[PDB]
Amino acid sequence: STADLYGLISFTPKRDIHHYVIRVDEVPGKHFPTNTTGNFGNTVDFENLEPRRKPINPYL
Amino acid sequence: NSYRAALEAGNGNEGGFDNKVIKTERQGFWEGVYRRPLSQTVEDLGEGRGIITQ
Amino acid sequence: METYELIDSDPKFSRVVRYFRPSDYLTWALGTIGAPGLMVLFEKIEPAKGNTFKMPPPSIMRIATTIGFFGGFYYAYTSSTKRFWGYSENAKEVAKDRYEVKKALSEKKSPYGSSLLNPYQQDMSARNSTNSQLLLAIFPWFNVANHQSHGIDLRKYYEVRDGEENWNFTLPPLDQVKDLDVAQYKEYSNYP
Amino acid sequence: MIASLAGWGLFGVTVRAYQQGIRKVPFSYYPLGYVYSALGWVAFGYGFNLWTERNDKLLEKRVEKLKESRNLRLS
Amino acid sequence: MLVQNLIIFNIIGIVLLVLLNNNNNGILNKKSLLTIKNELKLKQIGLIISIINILIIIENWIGFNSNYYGFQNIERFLNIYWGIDGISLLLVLLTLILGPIAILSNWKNLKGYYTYYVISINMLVILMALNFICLDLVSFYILFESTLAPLFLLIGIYGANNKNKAAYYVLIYTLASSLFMLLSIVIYYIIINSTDYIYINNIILSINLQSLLFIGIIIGIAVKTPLMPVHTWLPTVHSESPLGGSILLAGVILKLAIYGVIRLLLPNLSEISMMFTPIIYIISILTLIYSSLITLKQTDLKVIIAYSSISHLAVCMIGIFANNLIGINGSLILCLAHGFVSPALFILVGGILYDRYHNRLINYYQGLSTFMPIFSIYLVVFSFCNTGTPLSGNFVGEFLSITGAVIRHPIIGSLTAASVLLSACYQMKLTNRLTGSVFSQYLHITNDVTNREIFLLNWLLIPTIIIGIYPSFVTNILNLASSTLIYSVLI
Amino acid sequence: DHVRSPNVSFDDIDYNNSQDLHNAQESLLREQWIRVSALKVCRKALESCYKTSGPNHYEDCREIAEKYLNMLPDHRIQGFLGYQKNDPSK
Amino acid sequence: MLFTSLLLIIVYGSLVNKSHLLTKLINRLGLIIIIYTLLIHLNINTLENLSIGINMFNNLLLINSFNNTIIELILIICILYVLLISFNITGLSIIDNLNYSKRTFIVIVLFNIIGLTLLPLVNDIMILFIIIELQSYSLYLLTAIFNESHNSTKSALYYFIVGSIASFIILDATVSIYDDLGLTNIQYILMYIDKLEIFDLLCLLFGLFIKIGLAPFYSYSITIYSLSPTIITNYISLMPKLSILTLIYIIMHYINIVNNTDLNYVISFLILISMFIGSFGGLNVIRIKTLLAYSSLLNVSYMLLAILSNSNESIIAYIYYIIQYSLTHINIFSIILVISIYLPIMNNMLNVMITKYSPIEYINQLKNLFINNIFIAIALCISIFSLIGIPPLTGFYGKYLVLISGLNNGYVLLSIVLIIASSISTVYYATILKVLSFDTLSFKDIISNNLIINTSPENNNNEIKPEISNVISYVISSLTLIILLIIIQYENIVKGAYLVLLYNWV
Amino acid sequence: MDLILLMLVAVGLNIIDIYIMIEILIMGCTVNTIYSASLDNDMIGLIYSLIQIIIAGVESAIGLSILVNYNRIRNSEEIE
Ligand SMILES: CCCCCCCCCCCCCCCCCC(=O)OC[C@H](COP(=O)(O)OCCN)OC(=O)CCCCCCCCCCCCCCCCC
Ligand SMILES: CCCCCCCCCCCCCCCCCC(=O)OC[C@H](COP(=O)(O)OCCN)OC(=O)CCCCCCCCCCCCCCCCC
Ligand SMILES: CCCCCCCCCCCC(=O)OC[C@H](COP(=O)(O)OCC[N+](C)(C)C)OC(=O)CCCCCCCCCCC
Ligand SMILES: CCCCCCCCCCCC(=O)OC[C@H](COP(=O)(O)OCC[N+](C)(C)C)OC(=O)CCCCCCCCCCC
Ligand SMILES: CCCCCCCCCCCC(=O)OC[C@H](COP(=O)(O)OCC[N+](C)(C)C)OC(=O)CCCCCCCCCCC
Repeated sequence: STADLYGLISFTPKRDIHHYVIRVDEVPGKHFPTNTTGNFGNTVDFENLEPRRKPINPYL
Repeated sequence: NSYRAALEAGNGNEGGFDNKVIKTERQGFWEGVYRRPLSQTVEDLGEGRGIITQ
Repeated sequence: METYELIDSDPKFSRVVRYFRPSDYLTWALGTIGAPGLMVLFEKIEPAKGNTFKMPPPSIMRIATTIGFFGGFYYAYTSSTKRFWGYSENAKEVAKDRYEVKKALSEKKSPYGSSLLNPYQQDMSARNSTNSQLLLAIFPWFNVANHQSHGIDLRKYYEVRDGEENWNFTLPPLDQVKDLDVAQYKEYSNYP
Repeated sequence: MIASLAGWGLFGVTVRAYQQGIRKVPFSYYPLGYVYSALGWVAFGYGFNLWTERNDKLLEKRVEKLKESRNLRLS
Repeated sequence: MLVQNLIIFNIIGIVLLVLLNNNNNGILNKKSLLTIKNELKLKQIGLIISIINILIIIENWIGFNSNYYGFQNIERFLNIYWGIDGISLLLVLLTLILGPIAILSNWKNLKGYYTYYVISINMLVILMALNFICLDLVSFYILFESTLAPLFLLIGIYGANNKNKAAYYVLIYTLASSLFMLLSIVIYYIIINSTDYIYINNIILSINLQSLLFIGIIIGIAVKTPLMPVHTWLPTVHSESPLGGSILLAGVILKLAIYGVIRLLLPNLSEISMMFTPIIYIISILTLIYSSLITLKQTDLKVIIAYSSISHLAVCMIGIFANNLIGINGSLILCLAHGFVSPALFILVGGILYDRYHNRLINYYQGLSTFMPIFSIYLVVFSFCNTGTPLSGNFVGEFLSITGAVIRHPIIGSLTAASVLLSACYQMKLTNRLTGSVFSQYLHITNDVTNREIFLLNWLLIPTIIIGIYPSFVTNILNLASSTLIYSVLI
Repeated sequence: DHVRSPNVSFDDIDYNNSQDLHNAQESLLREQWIRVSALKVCRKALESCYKTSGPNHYEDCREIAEKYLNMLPDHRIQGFLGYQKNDPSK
Repeated sequence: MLFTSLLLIIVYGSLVNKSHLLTKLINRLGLIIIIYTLLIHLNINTLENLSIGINMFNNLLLINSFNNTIIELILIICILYVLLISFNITGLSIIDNLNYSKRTFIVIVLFNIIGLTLLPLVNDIMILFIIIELQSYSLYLLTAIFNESHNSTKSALYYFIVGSIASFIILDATVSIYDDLGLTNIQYILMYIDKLEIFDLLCLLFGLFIKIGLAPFYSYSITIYSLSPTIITNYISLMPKLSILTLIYIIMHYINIVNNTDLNYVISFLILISMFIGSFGGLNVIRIKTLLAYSSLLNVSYMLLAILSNSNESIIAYIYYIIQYSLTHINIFSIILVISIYLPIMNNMLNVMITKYSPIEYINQLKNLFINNIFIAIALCISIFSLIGIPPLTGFYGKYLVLISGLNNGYVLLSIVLIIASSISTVYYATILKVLSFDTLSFKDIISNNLIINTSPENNNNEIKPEISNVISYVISSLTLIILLIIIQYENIVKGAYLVLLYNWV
Repeated sequence: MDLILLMLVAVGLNIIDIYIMIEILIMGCTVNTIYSASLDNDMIGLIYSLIQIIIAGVESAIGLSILVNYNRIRNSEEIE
């Protein structure tokens, strides 16, 4: 059991350019200090925003 | 060739060991096994001083 | 983990102080008088001068109380905040929060309150003060604005839980409450 | 837990005893320093065994998520 | 509860000896009863405790089964599993017996700080005893290097003129080498996730990874037991170290390496041991031949015995690496036999002659049988025991080790017989010179052997003869345990 | 009293169950000391036969000595690690 | 808690008169401020809720269970440090009045603590370049606190110049990253981790390598530490490494996303050289502070091997190592500050000049410590033995855990070198232990009333007057047994290291 | 011809000259930032430049304060 416990914890899951953790919990640019709608390039609509990527708390 | 890179490719010992699955092909550098073919021991240790004969 | 109900991810300064349990004031009471005591106890452990006990100057007993006062408040402030975030027991607080939010909606007033800040500044003041208590030890910062990024769904104040049917509250739909996102952009989508 | 707390309480006494050797005084000097040290290190003892007991509840729950991840690789 | 009783008792004993002595430092001059008669009331406490530790192992001995396979008295203390098997029982038993004799050897030849000396000896004895009763590579290492802290300070504080030179040698040779063993212990903890003996005994590694592990561990063994060409630290240490240090160093500490071969190499690196066994024989046999020729051209009294111990520890390594029960059993008996004769010689050479005439040059002494007849009697007897006389326990170890080598490799293992001739040359040439011709003109006639010095020799001689005449007291215990290490497939 | 040998061949067990693997190691050992004892009895006959026969010991002890030399090479402790860590079928 | 009361102390400091009694009591208020900060921090911060990582202050600062622990470590070491100035260390006024003259000593410490704790939490380059300056400036001011001294001022001028160069190197890398991507926040940059020039993060570390004194930049750290007063060197040689090694680990965590092979070789070149210089450097030195300065370089070298490997075993190794080396460093510098009372007095040869700033400066000033105070010497020997690595002291597990992470990632060369440099270094740690005890019996019969401690008058000659202060002796005793008796709680403590997470999760 | 470390020749041979070189070097990082902020039409980069100017200003004061105290130390005899 002591060996099996350490085998799980000491494992390092591979991270590359495809999978890694980014702690960005929203999308910027919904409100700007002035001239909120500029060149009309801000295509992302916050009324119909798809659900974001929630972090996975391992202790819960 | 490091253990971590070998482990992430399935060359490690993450899932434990078993002794019914006897691999004819030589194991990897970092791999461990419970039991090994006798022919591999004869190739390494050589026949003689207690291997096969006395 | 010992999670609970998430009352307010960004509790307001006035609401954090309001929800101080009687134990929380006791903590503040200890810290305000603990600091003068700790200075005394230090002289007991080893005197500053000589080899005999000598009470520190009365002037130091005044400044130490000030440090303890502004020090003991934060222990109370942090204790109350953990009840809002859901890190601490909040059965007492959930009852109080739901009653006030329901009272706010029933009177056709916003749960959060009127604000002097344009919609951007409310959003800006959310990011500056949210979770600031995790650094409250290092330096203070508080959520003193009436913004709306409290990370909740207001429909959770519509359904009636156990022991709430007696309050006889009537709640209008969200599109008719003053000072809300859904009930503000009725003419121009750029301006409230 | 009284079995564990007594251990720390003895450890606190030994620190006070070892302190006297540093200060070059007989070990029977001001015996209250042993009681104060024992109470102090019991207080750290109580807050330590909680920290270890609290860890066990955290570690096992994280373990469960780790065994599932291992089974995916072991497949 | 062996380990739990053993550590706690000594820790209690250390505090007792700390409290009684260091309470009187204060501001007052040391007018105290305890230090009256050279701290006689604080030496006696230390001598009692070393005797008591012998009684602890005996309590667990009567329950020990000589027929059950595996580790016995398996106990978990300090999150470490402790077990005793056939081999660990005799080495722990031997280690604890040398406890009292180490203290009693320096009973009245120290200039001061007897309380520090006593505690240092006990810590060395207990840590050595605990080293044979662990159950993982990590715990093996911890008790394999913790001894450096008391041993480095014991030699420096209570040493000879060149103690500074020797204090570095024991500290750095046993750390710059055992570190190379830490690498191999760590590799096991990475690829297997545990260093427990039983867990790693059943795992086979690749042909290359066994060689890398064998080299890392053989490096830490070839230094701990002096093996050529990294043997150049023990003779310096033995010359400078005090009598208590020299007794423990060549009595138990150098046998840890022989036991280290049993735990760390034979079961878990079994295949690669057969590949390295021809290499070990070339290294060991040349160690035997060179360390016996080098001893001929020596001058220092205590250095002469120091190189003698190296030769009789080369025979142990030759026997243990044999792949048969004959070689393994004799190698272990010889370690037990050499655990009494070698400490005895340091009592004669560096504990009786040096304690009276205060010199270590073989040119002064000769013809000591004229006015020191009792000293000569034990000089001749312990000389013939140290050479492999049939009635001694050395012969049983030396015959079986030589016979065990011949079975493994009849050609090169024949050279192991050189120990029969070579051990006679350098040893008797010392005994012939020390007890020959007219009494030396450089030495005044002094007291003969006293009661204390007689006692040690009589209680270091009797176990040697008892094992020699009837070694079945030892062989029967080892026969089951030693049979596990053997690796061979016969079809 | 006299506890027997739990006959367990390695090929029947899975080494993961540590209690089983201990049995297969102990069983292989305890069947190797019985062969050594049977060697001693066989050699205990050769000594008695040789002395009593006298000059006839080349004919009255011929089979006993022949069997002893035939059984000598493999009637000795071989250990379990040899057969545990090797599979002869491969 | 820090910001609110630091301003209170600043205003209160100049209002009261300049007297060493009022300054010392004000220093104690510094201790109370730090203690409250720890209670307030521990109350609101937990490992369970910080595992994900919680953004703060418009995503400028990001805190997770890894940076959180080091903040708790930084505060605790500072609490023990302030006990050196808030209480008597020796007792004699001549040597202790140096700690009470400067009123703004504690104020500067509290400025640095705010800088120390926030540095691991930086999540934007704009706030990185600021927070590094708030900590960096506090070091230069601290080194120059004793402006009457000639060596202390020249230390700060030398420290200011090199630290400014390191700041410019750090600034230049952040501007280079900004020029390629146009973004500031580190989490935004992580999106473009595959398209920015990865070596610009190495140029960022080269700035941070200078500040912790890594070879070939080791030259100035040894000079600075050997010159500043012992009360100052105890803080500037340990604290900057606590709050920068953590930041280096977080950046290395990001860099290993791409796993650049060229970047590891360059850093391994620095790690390899540091062990050489940190081991062979201290063989021929006479100053104790210069020796411990080389010891600091070698133990920084060992830790950086764990940081470079950067796997799940690195967190366990780095967390344990940084805690144990910090307590040991406090223990040794606490002892060296106390054993200054046994110095002999003349009544000449070599004209050796000893100043009140560094009463213990040469190793041979530790002679006969086994005779004068045996219990202290054993504490010093135990601390020295830990750095050597004698098991089962805390030092042994530090190297055992670093080797596990180092070998797990394939650092076979550096692991073998780390061991050789561990053996070479043992020579100049044994020298300290040789000085203390090796001549005990040849000097057991000595007549010597010429110690510094003998100057104090005899108060009663009946009551037992301890030679050392209560508080400072108790800290040495508490830390000595932690190092020696860690074997009991090691399995539980390492379990506490398993729970520390830096975006491991699953 | 920078890989031959030519800039070291261009530095003066006093401590005050070293201080100047550092400020020139830090000023190089601000001009690059203003170059990057303006072309991208970004005002976040211009905030960074404002901070660099302000922060590098404080570092100048602390350096000269140390140097002035250091220089006063040599001529600190004050016998009359
Ligand atoms: C059997 C087991 C034994 C275990 C140890 C075995 C290896 C031991 C190696 C020792 C061999 C060399 C030591 C003795 C040679 C004498 C060296 C010397 O004295 O310097 C000679 C030369 C200048 O000559 P001079 O100064 O006049 O000295 C004359 C002395 N007769 O000056 C020189 O040539 C110096 C050469 C330049 C230094 C190069 C250093 C490169 C690294 C060397 C290894 C250090 C460890 C590196 C890794 C750890 C640190 C990262
Ligand atoms: C009109 C032209 C004007 C040009 C202005 C500059 C003039 C030249 C000045 C000296 C130039 C030397 C450096 C050259 C550029 C730096 C190296 C480089 O970038 O690579 C170029 C060259 C070959 O690179 P290449 O293989 O072609 O890369 C193609 C990959 N697809 O890489 C090389 O192989 C160059 C050889 C370098 C190796 C030997 C020198 C290194 C050892 C001494 C270094 C000095 C001490 C430094 C110590 C470091 C401090 C720790
Ligand atoms: C009730 C529960 C709390 C326990 C108390 C904790 C603080 C101690 C204050 C007691 C009063 C005091 O310090 O009194 C002073 C005494 C004795 O001083 P002395 O060395 O003989 O000096 C001479 C004094 N004469 C002249 C009276 C003889 O010092 C002590 O006892 C020292 C004990 C060290 C502190 C132990 C706590 C460690 C906690 C560890 C957590 C990490
Ligand atoms: C002159 C004097 C010289 C010295 C003499 C020797 C004195 C011996 C004292 C024995 C004490 C004793 O018995 O302590 C026993 C107690 C009780 O153990 P538990 O809580 O059940 O833990 C279970 C332990 N298992 C699982 C191994 C059984 O543990 C302690 O207190 C631990 C001691 C403190 C360790 C130091 C680290 C803690 C802080 C972390 C900093 C990183
Ligand atoms: C088996 C488990 C043991 C664990 C407990 C160990 C307790 C250590 C002693 C503490 C008390 C002390 O330091 O006291 C000092 C004692 C006694 O000195 P003395 O000669 O009587 O003093 C007399 C002074 N006069 C003459 C002025 C009156 O000497 C020692 O240092 C001996 C033991 C420790 C030496 C090596 C320590 C390094 C250990 C490294 C990791 C193993």
